[PDB]
Amino acid sequence: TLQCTNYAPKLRSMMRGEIKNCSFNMTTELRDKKQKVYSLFYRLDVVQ
Amino acid sequence: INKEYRLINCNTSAITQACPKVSFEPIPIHYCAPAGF
Amino acid sequence: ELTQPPSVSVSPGQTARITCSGDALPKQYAYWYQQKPGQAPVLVIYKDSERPSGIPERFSGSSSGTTVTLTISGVQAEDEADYYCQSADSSGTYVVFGGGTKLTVL
Amino acid sequence: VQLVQSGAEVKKPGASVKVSCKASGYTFTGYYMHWVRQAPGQGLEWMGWINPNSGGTNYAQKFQGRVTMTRDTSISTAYMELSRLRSDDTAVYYCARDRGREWELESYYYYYYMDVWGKGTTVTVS
Ligand SMILES: *[C@@H]1O[C@H](CO)[C@@H](O[C@@H]2O[C@H](CO)[C@@H](O)[C@H](O)[C@H]2NC(C)=O)[C@H](O)[C@H]1NC(C)=O
Ligand SMILES: *[C@@H]1O[C@H](CO)[C@@H](O[C@@H]2O[C@H](CO)[C@@H](O)[C@H](O)[C@H]2NC(C)=O)[C@H](O)[C@H]1NC(C)=O
Ligand SMILES: *[C@@H]1O[C@H](CO)[C@@H](O)[C@H](O)[C@H]1NC(C)=O
Repeated sequence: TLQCTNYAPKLRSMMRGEIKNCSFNMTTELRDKKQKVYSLFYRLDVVQ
Repeated sequence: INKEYRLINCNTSAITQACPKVSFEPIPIHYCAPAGF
Repeated sequence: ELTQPPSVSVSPGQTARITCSGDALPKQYAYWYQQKPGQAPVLVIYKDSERPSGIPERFSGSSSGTTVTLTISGVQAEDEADYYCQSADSSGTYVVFGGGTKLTVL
Repeated sequence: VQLVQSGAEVKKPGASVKVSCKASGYTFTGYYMHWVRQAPGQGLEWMGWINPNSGGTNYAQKFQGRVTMTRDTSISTAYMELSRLRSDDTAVYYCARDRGREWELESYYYYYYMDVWGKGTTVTVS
């Protein structure tokens, strides 16, 4: 499950709503730990 | 890693356990030519 | 819809931190203006943080959440002014301003 | 560039004034003309705007029906007529011009900025 918001909500350009800023709980080198990771996705790669 | 240890391979790679049934004895190998050589 | 402090003060050379906040801001840009008695206000910062060339390096902005901030580093006596935040309502159809924050240099 | 406004007027309540704003140094059309009020001791109050090309307007709810905005492109001039004046309306009335369209390709966006300002017209009601 990925938690997303708009990358640049203050935008009227054609890119408004095209890039989303999402957070993950990722695995890491050790099995006992998780990473909180922020990354950008294009709208077409995610589904609500 | 700062008690609190990790295996050294975790830094770069997965590790496979050698099968206990397979020997590491260096048995002699001969190299033979194919016909024409 | 925009609220900012009635005043701030710095001694000369100190940084001013002038804030403005409101509900529509997370989705709308803020603009900041410097007004002195006798003149129409002049923009200092646009699109939250950008400085439009004729404005010196002492000025910059930033934003987070519902709050937008104008910071002036190294404030001098000539920077005593009423600073205003400008934005828009949530619909983007009406333009709104804060009441103005007086920055005095002491 | 320059925005040239009409001079000061003093009126009694119920009266009206006209605040002109002439463009010089840029094309009159292609930008919106905004009006901002500043009562003595007060901050900047947006009143509304007029599109100098189409004649269309956008008013703040406080002025819609009290203030009429118009224009005449042949003289590159915007106008704001303030009617039914009250003593509450003593203020300096400013005209301003925003930035042009920000084309990405075939787009407009209309982000709003002021910066091009007239000096303001003082209107006193008493
Ligand atoms: C594997 O872990 C080691 C231990 O942290 C990393 O190498 C160390 O890098 C510091 C940098 O100055 C050296 O002083 C240490 O002596 C290094 N240790 C060893 C054992 O070489 C090492 O880079 C990690 N490997 C990878 C791929 O990141
Ligand atoms: C395709 O044509 C468009 C025509 O607008 C080019 O867009 C302009 O590129 C310059 C380069 O700096 C910008 O300064 C202009 O602002 C651009 N126009 C707009 C409307 O923004 C575009 O670069 C061309 N693309 C390619 C791949 O050459
Ligand atoms: C990560 O795990 C924590 C555990 O409480 C959870 O609250 C958080 O929402 C998780 N984040 C993501 C992106 O799944």
